[PDB]
Parts: sequence; C-alpha cells; structure tokens
Amino acid sequence: QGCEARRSHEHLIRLLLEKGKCPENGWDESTLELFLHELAIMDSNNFLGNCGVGEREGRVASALVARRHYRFIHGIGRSGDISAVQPKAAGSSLLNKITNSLVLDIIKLAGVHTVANCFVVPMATGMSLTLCFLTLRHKRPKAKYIIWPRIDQKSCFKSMITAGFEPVVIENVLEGDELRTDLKAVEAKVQELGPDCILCIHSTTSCFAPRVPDRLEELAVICANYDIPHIVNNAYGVQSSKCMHLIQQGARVGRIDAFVQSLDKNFMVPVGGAIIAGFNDSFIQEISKMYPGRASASPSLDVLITLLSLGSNGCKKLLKERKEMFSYLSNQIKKLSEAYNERLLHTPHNPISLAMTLKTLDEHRDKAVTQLGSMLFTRQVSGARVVPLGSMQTVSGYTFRGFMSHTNNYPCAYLNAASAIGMKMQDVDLFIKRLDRCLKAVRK
Amino acid sequence: QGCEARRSHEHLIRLLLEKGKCPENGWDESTLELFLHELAIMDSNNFLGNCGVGEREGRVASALVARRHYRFIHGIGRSGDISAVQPKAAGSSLLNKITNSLVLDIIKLAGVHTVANCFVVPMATGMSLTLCFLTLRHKRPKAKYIIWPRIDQKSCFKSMITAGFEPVVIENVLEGDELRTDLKAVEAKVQELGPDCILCIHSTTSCFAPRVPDRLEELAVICANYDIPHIVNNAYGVQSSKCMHLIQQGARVGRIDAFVQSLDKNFMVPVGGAIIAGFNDSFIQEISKMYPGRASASPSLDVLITLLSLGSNGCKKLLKERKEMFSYLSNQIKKLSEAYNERLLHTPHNPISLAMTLKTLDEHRDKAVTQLGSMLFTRQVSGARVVPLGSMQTVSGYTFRGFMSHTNNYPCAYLNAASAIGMKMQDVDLFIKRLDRCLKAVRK
Amino acid sequence: GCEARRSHEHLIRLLLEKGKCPENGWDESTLELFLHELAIMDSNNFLGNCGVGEREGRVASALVARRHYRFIHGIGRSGDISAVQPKAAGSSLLNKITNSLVLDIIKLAGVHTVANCFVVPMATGMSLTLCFLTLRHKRPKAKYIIWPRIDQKSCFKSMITAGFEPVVIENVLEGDELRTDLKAVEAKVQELGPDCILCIHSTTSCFAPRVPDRLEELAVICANYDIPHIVNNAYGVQSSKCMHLIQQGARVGRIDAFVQSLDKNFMVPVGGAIIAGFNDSFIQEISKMYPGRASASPSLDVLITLLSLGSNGCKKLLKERKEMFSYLSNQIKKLSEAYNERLLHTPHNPISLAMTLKTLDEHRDKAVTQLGSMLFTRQVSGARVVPLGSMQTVSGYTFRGFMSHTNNYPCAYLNAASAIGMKMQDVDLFIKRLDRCLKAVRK
Amino acid sequence: GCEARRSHEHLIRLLLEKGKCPENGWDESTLELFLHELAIMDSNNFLGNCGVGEREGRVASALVARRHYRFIHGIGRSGDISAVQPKAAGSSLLNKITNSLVLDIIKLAGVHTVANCFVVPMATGMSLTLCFLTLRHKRPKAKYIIWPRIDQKSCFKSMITAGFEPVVIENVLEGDELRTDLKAVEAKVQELGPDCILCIHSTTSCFAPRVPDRLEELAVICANYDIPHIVNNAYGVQSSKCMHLIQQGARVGRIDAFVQSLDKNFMVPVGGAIIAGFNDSFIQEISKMYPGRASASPSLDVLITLLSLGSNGCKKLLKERKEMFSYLSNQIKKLSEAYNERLLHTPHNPISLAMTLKTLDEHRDKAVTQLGSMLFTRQVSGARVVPLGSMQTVSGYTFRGFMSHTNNYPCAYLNAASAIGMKMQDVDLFIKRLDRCLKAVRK
RNA sequence: GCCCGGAUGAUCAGUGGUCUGGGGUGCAGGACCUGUAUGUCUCGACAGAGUGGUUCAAUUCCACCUUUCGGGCG
Ligand SMILES: *Cc1c(COP(=O)(O)O)cnc(C)c1O
Ligand SMILES: *Cc1c(COP(=O)(O)O)cnc(C)c1O
Ligand SMILES: *Cc1c(COP(=O)(O)O)cnc(C)c1O
Ligand SMILES: *Cc1c(COP(=O)(O)O)cnc(C)c1O
Repeated sequence: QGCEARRSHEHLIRLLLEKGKCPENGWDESTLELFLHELAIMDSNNFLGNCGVGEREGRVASALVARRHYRFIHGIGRSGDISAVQPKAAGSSLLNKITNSLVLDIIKLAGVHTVANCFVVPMATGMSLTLCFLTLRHKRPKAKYIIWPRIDQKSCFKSMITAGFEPVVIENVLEGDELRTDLKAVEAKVQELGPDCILCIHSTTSCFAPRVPDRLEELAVICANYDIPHIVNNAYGVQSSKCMHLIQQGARVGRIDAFVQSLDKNFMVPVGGAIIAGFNDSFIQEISKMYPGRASASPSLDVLITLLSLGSNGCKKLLKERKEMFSYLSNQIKKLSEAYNERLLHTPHNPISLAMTLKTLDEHRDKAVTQLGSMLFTRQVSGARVVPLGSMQTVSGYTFRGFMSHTNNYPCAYLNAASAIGMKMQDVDLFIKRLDRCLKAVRK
Repeated sequence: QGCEARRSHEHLIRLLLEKGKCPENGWDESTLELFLHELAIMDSNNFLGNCGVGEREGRVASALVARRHYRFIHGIGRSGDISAVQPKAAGSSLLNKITNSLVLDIIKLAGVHTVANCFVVPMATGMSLTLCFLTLRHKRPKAKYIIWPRIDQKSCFKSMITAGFEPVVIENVLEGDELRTDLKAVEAKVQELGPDCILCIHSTTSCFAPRVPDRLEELAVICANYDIPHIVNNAYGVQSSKCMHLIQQGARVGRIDAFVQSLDKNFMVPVGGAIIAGFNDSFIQEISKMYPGRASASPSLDVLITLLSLGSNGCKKLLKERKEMFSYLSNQIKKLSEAYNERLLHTPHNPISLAMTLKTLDEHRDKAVTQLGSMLFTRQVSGARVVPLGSMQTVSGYTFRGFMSHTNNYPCAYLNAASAIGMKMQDVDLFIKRLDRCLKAVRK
Repeated sequence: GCEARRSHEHLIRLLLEKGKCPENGWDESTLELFLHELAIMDSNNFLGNCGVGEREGRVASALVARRHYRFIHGIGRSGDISAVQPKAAGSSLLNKITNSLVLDIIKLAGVHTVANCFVVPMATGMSLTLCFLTLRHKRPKAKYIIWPRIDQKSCFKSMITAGFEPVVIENVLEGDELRTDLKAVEAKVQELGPDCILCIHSTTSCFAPRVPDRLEELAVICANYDIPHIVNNAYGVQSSKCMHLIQQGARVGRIDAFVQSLDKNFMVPVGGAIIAGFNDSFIQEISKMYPGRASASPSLDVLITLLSLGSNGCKKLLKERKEMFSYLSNQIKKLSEAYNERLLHTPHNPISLAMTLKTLDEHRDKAVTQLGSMLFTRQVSGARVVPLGSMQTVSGYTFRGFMSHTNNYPCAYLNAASAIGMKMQDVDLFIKRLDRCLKAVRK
Repeated sequence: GCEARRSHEHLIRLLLEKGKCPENGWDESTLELFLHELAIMDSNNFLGNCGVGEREGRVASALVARRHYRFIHGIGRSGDISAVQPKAAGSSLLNKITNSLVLDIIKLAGVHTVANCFVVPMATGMSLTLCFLTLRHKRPKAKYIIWPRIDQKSCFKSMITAGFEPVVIENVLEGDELRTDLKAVEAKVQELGPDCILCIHSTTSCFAPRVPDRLEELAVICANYDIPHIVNNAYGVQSSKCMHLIQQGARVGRIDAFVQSLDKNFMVPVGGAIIAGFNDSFIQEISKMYPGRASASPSLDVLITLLSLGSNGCKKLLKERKEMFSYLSNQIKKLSEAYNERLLHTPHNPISLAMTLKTLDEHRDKAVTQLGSMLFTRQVSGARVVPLGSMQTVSGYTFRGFMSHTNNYPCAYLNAASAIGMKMQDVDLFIKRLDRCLKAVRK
C-alpha cells in the first residue's frame, strides 16, 4: 500500500520540475518536506557510502546547523560559474534552478510579462546593484559616471561608489507635492559629460513618498538613443502593479538592461538576498558569470519554501490585500491628520508610500519633530519615518542638503507610513492609535 | 524554584557577553537555544505589541522559514554601515558582535595572535577578496594592477577581475617537487610597472599540492618597502598552524593589510560566508563600511551555534585530529603508491594537501588519467582531484597553460588528496580502498 | 535591553497566577520560551548533574529529546500520579497547569459546576476502566455494570477489562431515534439488586440514530438506589448540548465521573483522556488509583494547543462546528432527495447524522456493503455504512444488528458527522463523492 | 538522478523484510526519510481527503503535528490494539516494526527464547496491572497475589488497582543480601490454596541489598501447583544476568509474562513498557484485553532510538554499563574505607550497590535524614538514602522499615547504581560530592 | 483516490500572459492514480486565449467569411 500514498505527492513534484511554474495552490507541508528531503540526499555530502578527501566537503560540525538547512551544505554554483551545475551537489543545483524558475514566474504574474531571465543572488539589493555596475565596467572601459536621479537611501547611493564609479546626482523637480524625475537635467547631463563617459543611468521605482517612481519610459528612451545602459533599482517594487508596469513599459518603448529587487521586501523572508532580472537573456547571464566563487543557498531555500507554500494564489491574495490596506491606511491618515490641522500629501503616483505633514511642530523651538520620532519608537511603532527640515548629511564624501527628503528644500516636515506586503489592519489601527497619543503629548 | 534553574545558564551567558571569548567547553543545547531565544525576542519584529508601517519589517510568510532561523529576520547592520547597531533589531546586532568576537578569539587560538580586528561577511571568499580590492581602489586611485603569484583556482583569480583590476600572473619557481613563490619576479614586476600602479600584492597560503603556501615574510617586506598593500588569500588556512604562523610572521617582519578566510572550509558550516581580518584596526573598519546595505545573518548564526557547541576545546581537538589524519593519509598513500610504482610527491611545506603521481597512466593513448578521475567519482570518492598534463583553459579572457597544475609544465600527472578539518579515518580507509580498485581496473 | 522580555513574562506570570486559558492565543515565541524554561527546571536538564539512579531521564537520541522539549520524566511520583516530582519540578508544573486549563475548558464548554479533573494518558476506553477499578474497592460485592447499548467496541470492552459483567439494556425506537429504555434499566436494578451493581454506565456522544442517554432520569435512578453513575462523554466536549445534559443530570441526580477523549475534542494525537466529576474527593481517588508514572506527552500536546488557540480560539471552533452541522444537514437533505432517500429525523443528536439506504439492495446486489468499500477508495473517511442483520462477537458477547445499536432497525443507513475542525471543503468533497458513488452503484 | 536514493531504500527494504535491528545505526537522513514516508500512508495525511467522522486525526497546532512526524491516529483498532488500522496504514506498520525490533533486543539482551511481545504505552506498574486483569478471566475464584517484598510503590499498587489482595512474603537475610523466602512462599500457597492465587509476582531488578528473586525455584513452584508467574523486570533488560535468570526460569519451570520499562532500558521518555512471554497465545490475550486505541508516542521513541543506535549501539551501551559498575564499586569501596564504612557485599545484584552509614547518627544527630537532603541540593540524583525504622503506609498496607525491604536491616545505608548510559563523569562527580557531604556532616 | 444580433469553425462538423462550412442569439502501465490521443496603466492605450514543445504576445480584442440558432420583411 506504500504506493498510492506517494503517488499524489510525486505528481505535484513531477509537475513542478517539468513546467517550472508555481503551484496554483500551496503544497501541504508534508509534500514540501518530502521534496526537500529528496533533494538533500542528492548531494554527495549526504551520500551513505561517501568518503571525502577534499578541502570543501560540506562537513557540518553541529547537528542544529545541518537540520535547520535541510542538510543543504554546498551552497550554489561552482567557482567559475555561480549558475553552473555542481557535480558535488546535484540536489542543491536543482534547487537553484527551480527557485530561479519560480521567481521568474512571479515576476511575470506581478507585472513584467516580458522578463527574459533572472537569478537569485545571495547578497542584498545594494550589493547586487554593485555587481551590475561591476559587470558594466568591462563593457564600457571609458566609463566613469553613473547618472542618478536622487533618492535618499544610503545603500543604493553607496552601491555606485563601492563599484568605484562617480555618482552624478540629478536633483528632482517639484510637481505639486510630488518629487519627480528631471528629464531635462538628465539629458543635459549625458550631453555635458558625453555618452561614452556614462556607465549607465540608475533609476528607482519604489521609494518613500513624496518621491514617486521615476519616469521609466522616458528614461529608457534616452538610454536607447544614446546607447547608454539603464539599471533600475526596483527594491520593493515587485509587490506593486504600477511599479512593475513602468518596468514593463520602459522595456517596450525603450531600453532597460537590468532591474534589481530585494527578497525580504517582496517575498517576506529573512534579509540577505535579491533578484537580478532583465530582458536581454545574454546580458543577465553575464552578470551571473561575474560573480566569483560559490554562494549561500539560504536565500534561495527560503524563497523556494515560501512560494511552494503560498502558491501563486497565495501571492495574488497578498498583493490584493496590500492594495486594500493602502486605501485603508490612506483614509485613516486623512482622518487623523485633519484633527491636528495636518494633511496627507497629494502623492497619487506613489502606490506604496504615504506622507502626513507636520507643519504644526516647531523643530527649532521645541525640537518636536525629532521628539515625535523618538516617541513613536518607544511606543513600538516600527517603520514610521520622521523627516525634519534642513538636515545636512555626508555619505561617502558627498554632502546632502535636506537629507531624507530627496531634495534641498521640501516645503515641510513630514511622516512616512507604508502599506507593504503582509500588513494587517491591526498594524494600521495600532499605528493610528499610537500616533494620535503621540501628537497629543507633544502638543500639550 | 524557577530560580536556581536559570541561574546556571544565565551565568554561562553573562560570561560570554562580558569577556567575549569562546566557552572552553561547549554549551549544552539547552543553553544555546535559551540564548538564541533571548536574542530573537529582542528584535522588533518579534515584539508582542508591535505594529509595522514600513517597507522592511521582518515579516515572514512561512512558519518553516521563521522557525529554522530562530526568528532572526532583519539581517545584520544598517544601510550605511554593515557593522552598525540596528535599532529595529537589537538582538540581531548583538548576535553579530558576539559572533565576530568569537571568530576573533579562534583566529588567535589558531595561530595569529596579533590580529587586531575581523568581521564575518555573508559572501564567500572570492567575493570578499573582491570587497578588499574595491576598498583599495579609493586609496590608490592610480592603481591598475594586482600582482598575483599563480594558483589555479577560478574564484580568487576572478576576484581581481570582478573588482575591475588586471591580474599580473607571476609564475612559480620549481624547487624539487614543490612550486613556490618567485620573489625575484615579483620584485622585478613592481619595478617594471611601478609601485603607484600596483593596487596590492595578492598572495595565497592554503592551496593544492604541489604548490605550497607563498613566502609571506618575504612578500610582506617587499610590500612594506614599496608602500604596497598586501592581501592574503587564506581560504582554508585557519585550520593549519603553519599557515596561520606565516601570516603571523609576515605581519611581524613586514606588512599584511588584510587576510581572508572561508567559513565552511574552517568551521564546518554551510557554504556562503567568509572572514575578513587584519592588523590595522582602522583599515578593517574601512572594508566594512564599503559594504553597501544590510546583509544575511545566516552565516553568522551558523558560526555562533558551531563555536558555542564545540567550545575552544572542541576546536583544539578537531585541529589536533586533522594533523594526525594528515600523517595517516600521508603514510597510506606512500604504501599504496609503492604498489603501483608511483610516489607521494615531496611537498613538506604544504601542511594540508598531498599529491600522488600518475606516471604509469598514458593519457594520449588510453585517456587513462581522465578515466581515473571519472571512476573515482562514480565510486563516490569526493575531493579526489586528478591533474593531467597540458590542459589549456581560458578564464575571463586570460589563458592558462597546464591548468590545474599551477605552472606551464609540471613534470607529471598527479592526484590530490587532503586532510581537512573534520576528516575521519573512514574517509582515508575508504579512499585508499577505492583508489586501489580503480587503478587496478585502469591497468587491466 | 530586556524591557521587551517583560511582556512575555506578563503572559506567563498571568497563566501561573490564575491558571485560566488566555483569551487570545500566545505567539509561538512566547510558548516556546515558556516551555524551554519549564524544561530546565527538571533535574535531568541541570548543568551540574550526575546521576547514579536507575531512572535519571537519560535520552539516547537527540531527535527524541528535542521533539519532547526535553521533558523526559513523565508526570507523577510512583506513589501518586498527582504529586510533585522533586526530580522533575518543571514537568510537575506542566501537569498542574494542563489540568487547570482543561478544567477551564470543561466549564467553558457547558459543565460549569465541574469540581475537579485530571489528564490521564490512556484513551477513553482504558480510562473508563480506571473508573470501574476505583469503584471496586468501594463496592466489593458488585459484579454488574448496567449499560444502555451502543455499538462501539472500546467502551464495551472497558467493562470486561475491569473485570465486571456488562448488562446490556437494548434501546427503545422512539420515532427514528434510539433512546434509553428507562423502564428496562430500572427493572434490571430491581432484578439484580443495587448492591450487585458496580455502576450505571451511560453515553452522551454516539452515532446517529442513537442519541445521548437520558442522563437526568438515570441520575435520579442512581440517586435513589445509591448506585454510582459513570458517563462516557467520549467526544461531547465539543457539544454544548451534551455538556449541558451532563450539567443537568448532576443537578437533579447523581453523576460520579464523566470521561472524555483528548484527541476527539482538542485535536491532538490519539492517546489521552480527561476524567472529571463533581465530588472533589472521588476524582482524587481515581487519580490515586493509578500505579506509577505516566507519559507527559498528551499533557504537553494539550497545553501547547490551548495556549495557542485560547478561549476565543476554542469558542470559534465550537461555533463553526454548529454551522457545519446545519450545512452538512441541508446538503444531506438535498442529496438524499435526488436519490429517493431521506435524512433520518434525529434531532436529539447534535454531532452525527444518518441517511437512509433503503433503495440499495444488500441481499441481491450487495450494494450496501459495496458503498462502504467505494467511499473508502475515493478517500472518504468517517462515513460509516451500516447494513442490516450484522452479527458480531465482542469478548464472548454476541450482538445482533451490530453497528446499529439494536437488533432490527428499519433500514440500512449511512453516517456522517460534524466534528470539531471540519471545514466547508470537507462537506462539499463528501457530498460530491457520495453523489458519484451512489450514481455509480446503480448500474 | 535517483541512483542515490536507492541505498536509502536498501536499508529500509531490509528492515521491512526481516524486521531486525540494523547492526550499525541509521544516519538521520535515512531515518527521517523513512518516517516521513510512513506518515503519508496515514489517511489523515492524504492530499485528496475529506473527513466526516469524529476521529479523523485533525491537528490544531503545527508545533504538535511536526513533533510527532504527523502520526496522529495512535496504534490499534478500538476492538484490537494489535490490528491494522485501515485509516492509518503507516502507524500500523510503525507499530509492527517497533515490536519486532524490541523482540530482537529482548533476545540480544539474554532471553533468546522469548516467543512474543508488544509495546504498550503505559508504564510498568499499569502494565503489570493489565497482566493481572487478563488473568482474572482465567482464574475467576482467585483473590490473592503472592509477592516477595520489594519497597517500591508502583509494583505494589499495581496489584491493588487490578483488584487483588497482595500477600507480602518477607525476605530472608542471607549474608548482607535479602533473598526470596522460598519456604514461606510455598507455605503461603498451601495455606491459601492454589485456586485462590491469581499468580506469583516476582522481581528481578531492585535496589541493593535486595537481589533478584530466585526465579528458577519459583518457576518450579508455579509449575507444580499450576499457578501463573508474572515477573516484574522493570529495568533488567540492561542486565544479562537478570535476563539469563528469566531465561533459566522459563526453561525449568513456568513463566507467563515478564514486564519491562521502556524508559529505564532504552533511554526514552517515561511512559511505555514491554510485555513479553513464552506462550504466543497468552501474550496475545493480554494485548487483546486492552480497550481502545493507544498513544503511538512511546513506540515512535523506541523506533527512532533503536534504528539510531543499532545492535552494536546497544551492545556497546550494555558493555559500558558493566565497566561503570566495576568502576563505581571500586570507587565506593575506596571512599567507604576512609569513612569507616563498607560496601555491603551483595554480589547477586548486578545493577545497584549499597554503602553502610553505621557511623552516622540518625536518632541523636539526624545525620542520615540530612545526608539525603544534602546530596540533593548538591544535585546528586538517584542516590537514595535508607534510614532505620521508617514506617510507611501504601494503600492501607503499612510497611515497617520502608525502603529497606524488611523490618529490621542491620544498618542504615546509601544506594547508588550503574544504569545504562552512565558516564565516568557521573561516578566521579558522585564520589566527589559524597566525600564533601560526609566530611561536612561530621561537624 | 435580404490507473487506461448570439473529447474539452481544424489540437460544458471560465479569459488578453494564415491557457472553411467540471443551423441558431443580441489505448498503455435596407475504483430574406448585408501517462456587426488535412489583467505536399489613466477618452519520417498595452498585452497549415476560417480569411510548453515541433498587440511585445490573440483560443488543425476588432472587421502535460463558413456553419448554426433567434427576430477497470414577405
Ligand atoms: C531596501 C532598499 C535598497 C537596498 O537595500 P539593502 O539593505 O541593500 O537591501 C535600496 N534602495 C531602496 C529605496 C530600498 O528601500
Ligand atoms: C575556496 C577557495 C577560494 C574561495 O572560493 P569561494 O568559492 O569563493 O569560497 C579561493 N581560493 C582557494 C585556493 C580556495 O580553496
Ligand atoms: C522503575 C520501577 C517500576 C516502574 O514503575 P512506573 O509505573 O513505571 O513508575 C516498577 N517497579 C520497580 C521495582 C522499579 O524499579
Ligand atoms: C471515540 C470513542 C471512544 C474512545 O475509545 P478509545 O479507547 O479512545 O479508542 C469510546 N467510545 C465511544 C462511543 C467513542 O465514540
């Protein structure tokens, strides 16, 4: 009778390996774990009649370490190719191919249907941008500059410098309450400097309001006309239909060479992995081969486990819920602000992040804006970013005026809040309740 | 009575946090897990009265993912500093400090007593060398070349190219059976090229016989005299008293700016992490700050769990056992080779790796050397590297003659075998038994 | 710092103070923190420990030790399964707490007047046995147990294992329901004599068309003749109607203990039970009658489950069981219409339903026997098929009309039930495959 | 490909073929692969499943489900704890295999002629009870159980729970050892009469200075008078001398069953036991006497442990228990010398030792009572201290000289033991803290 | 479970990711398991589903035409 039992799991598994797409409904844990166990025993470190006389054998001293990784020890890839099948680890190599294939499937469902290729890379989004820039150097050996429409996030700014290039900060234009791409200045800069001296244009979709996603269609056309590479920082934009649509359109009407996303921000897994994806299949393969040596299999295993358990239906559900929570948070901030003579900034073009003003707090008199930020933290509100006026800040030599606000002089101090994937109404209701108590105390 | 119970564990824990060294004897699992649980609940994602309105909150969709990481989700560091305390994750930040502090303790016990500083970085050894080279670019903006005494390992070679420099391959000199540093050629090259055009000298300790660790004392003096940075690839050399001693001596008599080690090869944990360590405390801090964004906490958690369970006594034990297994493997290969009219190459200066000759196999007639390698693999011998004559190979544009042998014309084909940490007699006895059967079949 | 560990301690300190279920379930982090701190209270988990005894709690396999959260010593002392074990302070605390939580749930479920109870790691059958074994010393001339019939081999055999002779009282057909023959019960105590009766042994939960025994009338019979009353409540914790029935019987008459399965009511593995009652002293006597130490595994399962669910967690599950019962009923009604069958009118049973199989031929086509075999291979579990004229021998006693709880029920029938944790998918998949099963069995 | 999964299948296919322990332990990867494939054979783990029953194996907490490897249905059918459960094919297989492995170990340990045995998830006390309960139906006029005294509350109470009256036979002081009063046993069967005796109930393993009962002489007494013989072998599987003693008694006389703890012999959590015997039919009858389904938890613990250890794993543990026994002995000898005490000469006991405490005053300084309390706070477990004149009441019967197994042993004494899994550290830490304990108690 | 207006126009003769006529309308391993199986972004707008593999994208949307209906006019 030990037949028809397996035969239902074997089929969900054979179906996964042949067509490479997410299951529509999530696997039961019993299936997932049977599968992980079937892969792990395919690696040579887990063979029964095995001897190892090499210096890298996947030996594990602690049993707590081996059990928590489902006995996957050899990482992904070979030394010369992170995407190559590892003969010492047939099972881990298969894992890598399936995970990458699932991630590709989700990029499509999420919005970029024309994606040609992608891979999971066990560094975060900053360092994966850096690996993009490091790959471009070889192609454009005269190139010295990366043109970068400003965003006050220390990681993607430093990514250009760790790669050893010079970022050219293109300030944004203030349209209403929104901060947007200065397409005039960007094109003036590629001409002042010269296409040959530009490594790439580096744009951002996901960001804190009142910045909004960059004008990707326009920027991609500039890039196609001047023969300049386009790199998109899409850090948490997989969860946003609008963001994924910009990338999609930017590639249709113009040029996008790669776009980069975080794993934790989009798939709800621990920090430390990212996806590099693109439309030229061979260029994405090239970034892959620029990675020296083997890498951790952890972020891949986390992603594989998460997508198989959720299914594409579980994803669609979370994505729909995120949109709904954005409306509900938006309306709640509208209601709460009004009571304090503040307003929700008009930022329609930003689908994930919102801002509430703080004009009624005097920072130079009572240091109230900072104080608000501090109080929110000690009331265990997380992610509530306060942004004061006129903060100078130096990051890797370069000085920012009005830092955290994405421009030298925004009209007012404000407070961020987001609806990111996984949010529950309790988050918003507790946020609103705690912000209310906080403002009340500051203004008393 | 819920007092004196905790009070024995609390003390092992308070002792760990105050003096920062390994326990001498390993903790019981009950203590380790109590500690991990005490840290995890210190992170805000695990707070009970928590709401999150940000885009990175450490949300975990699958319970299998959260439980297997002991609920550590936020990774290590902040965006501007991978070594900074994370206010959203006080517990993960503490983990990072303890792990780094334990690793420092083990570097000392293992041999480099004068180490000033180190950190765990969740990329492998190749990419961590790259992060070293990326840090040096800023200091030596005229520098274009890395001088590199040859070793046929695709990862550390590519590391120089991914960083965007040009490796200058310095061939080795054949002394007896051993391949060693050409100190003549290295110093001739820094003069032909010019100190200002050298980014660093890149040397290797651990490697496959018949190469041997590089002459670090001499190379460090060359580096101190010409004001050139010295980077040591010490990939699996923590386990070797002799290797760690070279690094130690090289820093005493000369200059070493950083040395890099793998986690899996030395601490028996999954692939995907490395340690960057050095003698100038501020320079090591600088490599740290060149890493853009946050990173995975996984390889650190693996290391913390492994060292607390083993203790420094468990390490000393494994290190002693490795030496003994090297003798036993050495003697066994001596015995087996003799029976086939082969010999164990005289490579006294290499403490981890051995080689047996294969002169009695005709590769151009019967393709026997390749065939041997193939048969060893299908008999589930792992790490048994076969090295034929005259294999050409291209790696990132650069062509290698006699690849895998570290020089253009080694006298013979040979077979590697190692005694790396964690080896058991069964490995050697099964290796010998299976190699014997293999040679017999090839020569019949 | 550790101003964050405090709110975890609050939930734990509140559980130890009053010993009631939390209204909202604990997060896993809190639970596992609590469990890991109970386990280091046990002497076998002490750091400075040497053991020169024969029961030291040594564990050979790490897999085994980890899966029990390092609880090895079981519950109890060898002389009292309800005593603190000095060598296992943590496991003793675990056992006190589990019993306290389980007491709260019995009250919450409908028996608010329950005085005491304990978890025992045998199943319901063998716990009923422990009740009888305890009654033997109080009634040493007793030989008989009066038992309103129910065709279930475990409660029946529990009387023979204890060493008494079960006196089977057939049921009365009252409409479509099978109910307690109260007159034949009372006649049996008059014929055999009260002193010769160990107890009356009745049953709340059961398969339709049997319904809960009339506990009030039996509790009064037992009060008058001075006979103890033991109620088999195997899976009636999930039914407020069964629990209120037990509460009412205790109010107007006499109920000495009532026994419940852990796995049918709390959704944990098979193996443990609850013995409860209204007389603090007698429930203590059944506990003290247990020889030796016992597994802590079913306590730890219940404790993890209640702390994870909470009051509200439990209330919700109990409310949805009702809704699934209506839904399963309407669905059986509708499906039965289309096959010229009907839903037996058994309104007194709140858990189990029955549907007629008159139109299926069992003596010429053997379709009734085959409908069972069919529902199985289509992976329907728990849908039991009851034929006509099934003779069966359990422990020497031979039943006519087995599975039907009487010798000649009017028709063959099919059971289905709404047991706690049932989802709308369970009903819908069942209706579907039954429909394909009947349709296919008419060819 | 999957030419690597094959060698795992080989180990599993070999276990199912012959059902013996592997000589070398399985790797965890093999074990967990085996267990995860047994668990998907259970209907509650089927993918296309709907459940309309009242026992469907629903699990509310993921923590609970995972820690039992998704085994929820327990072992057995409600009518036979030794039957295949169609709703749980995997758990039935788990149960067959565990029993087969455990049979192999009984043989390996010294009773090569054992015919049958089964794991039962009650402890040794309540399993002894199940034996008596099974004998009641075969001997319905019996009232008494003849019992060579041993001061341990669980085996003593097991006779009263079953409903029989224990007839205590005091022991003979033979040297320093307490042994079976064979003449007083035989006189008691002649006074009460064989037909009134349910069985003789003897004991192999015990605390020094009691030693294993004379099973051969009692097995012959039982053969002649036609009385059943039940042996309490609670922790004697680990002693080849106890097992050979049981093997010899069966050879020359009559032994009906012998009972063993799982936790004392196999280093798993408290809770389960083995009932074994030489008559295939009678061991089957004790199994069939169990009402209902039972926990699978202690089976799964034993199965994980034996497959991890193997034959050799077990042999080694048993060999080291001997070596620790010599070592503990020499160490007690040496330490006792320095305190003007001695090691009671009890050569017939292979597990437990005793050391005199003559020089400690218990009636003027109360040092004997206090040495116990002291060894505890210094975290010595299992070192039990036996005073003089300890009166005690268990279940109405009052013992004089409790813990000493007679009314007037010559002196107070202290027990220590070499039980399986003991390490040289255990002895050395004990010798040390005893030495600091005595030294401190003379002031 | 005029396993084997309106099979799955030529792989029920639900729907954007050059997958022609569970008539008419608006087997194997003017139980009338005109495996209109021939969503030579914001009005061997963006995507041979008749004229996965051998508009960026259309099921052998618009106009593993032909046909047809309805309205185990006359
Ligand atoms: C998260 C994020 C990044 C990358 O951050 P890492 O810490 O490197 O993952 C870059 N830019 C923005 C706007 C982000 O939100
Ligand atoms: C392991 C190793 C490296 C680094 O390899 P990664 O795969 O990047 O960890 C470099 N050089 C040598 C000689 C090695 O053995
Ligand atoms: C350990 C032991 C038992 C076991 O009793 P439990 O019911 O398992 O507590 C019984 N009798 C004796 C003599 C023992 O040593
Ligand atoms: C479920 C049930 C039992 C429980 O019997 P076990 O001994 O747990 O197998 C007993 N009686 C009835 C009527 C039941 O429905």
